[PDB]
Amino acid sequence: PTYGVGHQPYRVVVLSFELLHAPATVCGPKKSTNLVKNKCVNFNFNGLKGTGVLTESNKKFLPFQQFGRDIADTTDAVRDPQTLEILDITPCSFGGVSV
Amino acid sequence: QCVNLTTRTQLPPAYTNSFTRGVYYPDKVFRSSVLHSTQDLFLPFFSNVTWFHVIDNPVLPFNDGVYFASIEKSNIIRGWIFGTTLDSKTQSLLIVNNATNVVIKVCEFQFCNDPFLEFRVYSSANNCTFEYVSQPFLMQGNFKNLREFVFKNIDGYFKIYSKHTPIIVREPEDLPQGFSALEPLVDLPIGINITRFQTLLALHRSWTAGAAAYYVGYLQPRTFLLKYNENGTITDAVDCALDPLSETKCTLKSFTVEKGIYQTSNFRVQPTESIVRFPNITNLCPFDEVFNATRFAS
Amino acid sequence: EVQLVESGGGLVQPGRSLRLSCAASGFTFDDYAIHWVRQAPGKGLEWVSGITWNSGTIGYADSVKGRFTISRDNAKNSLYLQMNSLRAEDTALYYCAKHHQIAVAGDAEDYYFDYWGQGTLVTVSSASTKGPSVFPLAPSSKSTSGGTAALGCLVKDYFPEPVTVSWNSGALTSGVHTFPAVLQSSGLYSLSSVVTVPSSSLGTQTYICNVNHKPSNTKVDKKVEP
Amino acid sequence: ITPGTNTSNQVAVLYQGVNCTEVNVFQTR
Amino acid sequence: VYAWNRKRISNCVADYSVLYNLAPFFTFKCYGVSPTKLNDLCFTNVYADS
Ligand SMILES: *[C@@H]1O[C@H](CO)[C@@H](O)[C@H](O)[C@H]1NC(C)=O
Ligand SMILES: *[C@@H]1O[C@H](CO)[C@@H](O)[C@H](O)[C@H]1NC(C)=O
Ligand SMILES: *[C@@H]1O[C@H](CO)[C@@H](O)[C@H](O)[C@H]1NC(C)=O
Repeated sequence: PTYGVGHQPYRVVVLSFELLHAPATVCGPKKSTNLVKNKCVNFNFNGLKGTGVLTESNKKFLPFQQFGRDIADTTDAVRDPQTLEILDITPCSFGGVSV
Repeated sequence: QCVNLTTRTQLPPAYTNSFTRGVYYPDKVFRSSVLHSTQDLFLPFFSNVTWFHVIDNPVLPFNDGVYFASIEKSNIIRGWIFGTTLDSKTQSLLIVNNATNVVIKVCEFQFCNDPFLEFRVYSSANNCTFEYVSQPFLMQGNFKNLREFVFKNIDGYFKIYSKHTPIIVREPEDLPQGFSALEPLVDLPIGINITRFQTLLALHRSWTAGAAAYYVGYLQPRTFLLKYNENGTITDAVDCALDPLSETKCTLKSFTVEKGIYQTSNFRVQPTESIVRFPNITNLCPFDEVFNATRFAS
Repeated sequence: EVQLVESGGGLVQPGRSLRLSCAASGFTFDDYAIHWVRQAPGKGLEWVSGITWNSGTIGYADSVKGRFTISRDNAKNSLYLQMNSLRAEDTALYYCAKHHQIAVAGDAEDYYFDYWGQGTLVTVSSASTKGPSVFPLAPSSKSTSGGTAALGCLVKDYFPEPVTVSWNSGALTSGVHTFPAVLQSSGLYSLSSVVTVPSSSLGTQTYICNVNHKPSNTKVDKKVEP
Repeated sequence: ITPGTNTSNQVAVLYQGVNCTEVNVFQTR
Repeated sequence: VYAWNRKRISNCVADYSVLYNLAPFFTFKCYGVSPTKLNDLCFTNVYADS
């Protein structure tokens, strides 16, 4: 413990990043944005990146189920990943303008 | 070490007629009072499933998946063994279900010629690449215990299904009637390439084997018409491979089809030979005077 | 459960080198520290070196620095110890001891052994290895009680002592009094065993004394007859 | 041909363009 | 430096932000990647060589 700066113990560790045919392994810590439910805003519920109005309907899903779809080929209800809630994404306000 | 009790005369494989049972949720999507058609690896209805009575543990292949229906009054069947070679040469996988938890290890194990259940199933272990805790356990009197576990492997995922329901009637080792859905319990990012299957039976001799039976049923790609109720559960389904009434119900999705004639399929008699007809050989090339010549120069 | 089998060891000249191994089996060779500790015959033990769960040297003694180098191989699950410039004070039973704790990240350095092995006799001298001499001790016909007659072997003329005697295949754990060896003022030793040997009526052991000596590798399969 | 899933479950397959030799079996036009 | 450990990581969620919390005077030179875009790509197995 008297050597110069160029001879002190240096703990060196390198990291290797492989990419093979494997399932969805470690990728990013997380990403949250403090979800607020008051208006029509964008949402990202673990893959779904559509638009709509969060309403928190009174549906009764199953534990393994995470998404909800009626007969429209489009998601209309999602489960919050953090809190075990049952939401309902009704689409934003749209229509047609007549003069 | 490998052991073998006495009174083990003979038990040749048998076959049973599995009724409408073995439908699982193909996706994590909620559906209320609507029908849905999906193309996945399901179990055909009225198929021919093996009848291994647990009163012998052969190594059966794992082509696309198994059903593994079990009816017993104990906890003798509490493990499975997966792998392509079932030795220390390639990777392996086992799913042991302890009396208080479930463990899964992908160490490069080395199984003997007759695994049986402690950890006296493998001789030499190796490094694992994946492990999971499995806080709950996966696997009364007249009411026995019915359990079935569907196993698949699409790209790297296992996606184990399970459903336990007490059977109230007694039958000479036959699958019960009714309908039952397989709920997805755990998923595995393990990513192993398995091609064979092996079960794990407990002994508790201290012989007391009880009575059980595992029904291994291979899965085939079919198209089912599910019946999602208003609470997300499945009430019934259509195999779409039975009598043409089934295919009519598929192409006219309902369960109260009215009176009339409907076009459902299209027959097609399919080939049975690969005949190739070319003309005769003639005027062979002069390769008999260049490979069977007399003298060369240099 | 834990089987810390140790390989490598024998008679070597002072000033040479050898490689010791300890193949682990039963636990995971990625979360338990394994050390090396010698034990002179009837003169206590002595710690040599050790490695933590990862590849890390925890130090040496005050007499093995610069000559001994320990290495860990997590891929093959075996701990190795290199010995250079062996002297006369390096003759002891080098053991392969494990550690009880899992060696978590933030703790205090405190290593204590939990699983021990058998060790390999690493003798360092100028003598040479000698071949054993097994002899079929005659089970004399003195018959007073049931098992008063006894037969054994008369292994002698061997400098190293990694002696292991077998009877049929490495079995018959019944009463077998294997007497310790003794230096007969010439460096050699002498081994002998005594069995029950009940009334011989073609219903007894195969009369075989398998003696394995690593520095003098030779498979002796001579039988014993009255 | 199906009377409907309300009184019975029997059906009657009707192939089109087959002489009943390339598949009671009757031959209509 | 000749006998380096190689730790095999399994399925988890790696937070590449505590790496710059230790004592000062530490390098963070990457090769082919960047710390700002580190938590964007997906990797199967990461090996640490000490
Ligand atoms: C997620 O974290 C929130 C906040 O601590 C907690 O209330 C919630 O129960 C957690 N959910 C799960 C399933 O971990
Ligand atoms: C669905 O849940 C409701 C409310 O509990 C219940 O009245 C109804 O019978 C259930 N239907 C089924 C059996 O799916
Ligand atoms: C060469 O001659 C022999 C004997 O006639 C015959 O069997 C062989 O096929 C000939 N090879 C060639 C190159 O045609």
